[PDB]
Amino acid sequence: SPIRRDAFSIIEAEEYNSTNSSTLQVIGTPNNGRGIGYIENGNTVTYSNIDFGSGATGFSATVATEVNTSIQIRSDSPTGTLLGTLYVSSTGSWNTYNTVSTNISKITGVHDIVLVFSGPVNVDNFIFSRSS
Ligand SMILES: O[C@@H]1[C@@H](O)[C@H](O[C@@H]2CO[C@@H](O[C@@H]3CO[C@@H](O[C@@H]4CO[C@@H](O)[C@H](O)[C@H]4O)[C@H](O)[C@H]3O)[C@H](O)[C@H]2O)OC[C@H]1O
Ligand SMILES: [Ca+2]
Ligand code: NA
Repeated sequence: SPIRRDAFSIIEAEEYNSTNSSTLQVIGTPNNGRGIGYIENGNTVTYSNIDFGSGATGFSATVATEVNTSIQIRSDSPTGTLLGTLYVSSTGSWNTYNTVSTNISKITGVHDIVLVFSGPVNVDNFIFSRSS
């Protein structure tokens, strides 16, 4: 998976750098994309060296799930700064994807990003939004 990435271009969830998960799989999506799934509560997924430049204050992800779930966005490590939490309610099926966004605290410079999952969700991709 790439050693570094730009916060303001699509990041593919399946191109993660490390995970604690023993269940996570790379899955297909309806339009022959890929994502991650078979995620459980407590699972973390790390993406290395994301460059936020002069700042990001939002997070958007394209996700599918049948259960209300939440995803913490942390900087640097699983115990690093909580940037925000994305609350995801059911999208209607494991294959019905929805872009869902949340606010985060302004982050600048280069940081690993850790997604922390409270339960099952399929994730295709994500991207950050620049501060104003
Ligand atoms: O070609 C594409 C197929 O690859 C794709 O397959 C889908 C792959 O993802 C699957 O999503 C799974 C569904 O099960 C979830 O686990 C459930 C979580 O809740 C629990 O209560 C329950 O016991 C578990 O079974 C898992 O988290 C999730 O990733 C999806 O079902 C497949 O259809 O489909 C699109 C094709 O074009
Ligand atoms: Ca993807
Ligand atoms: Na394992």
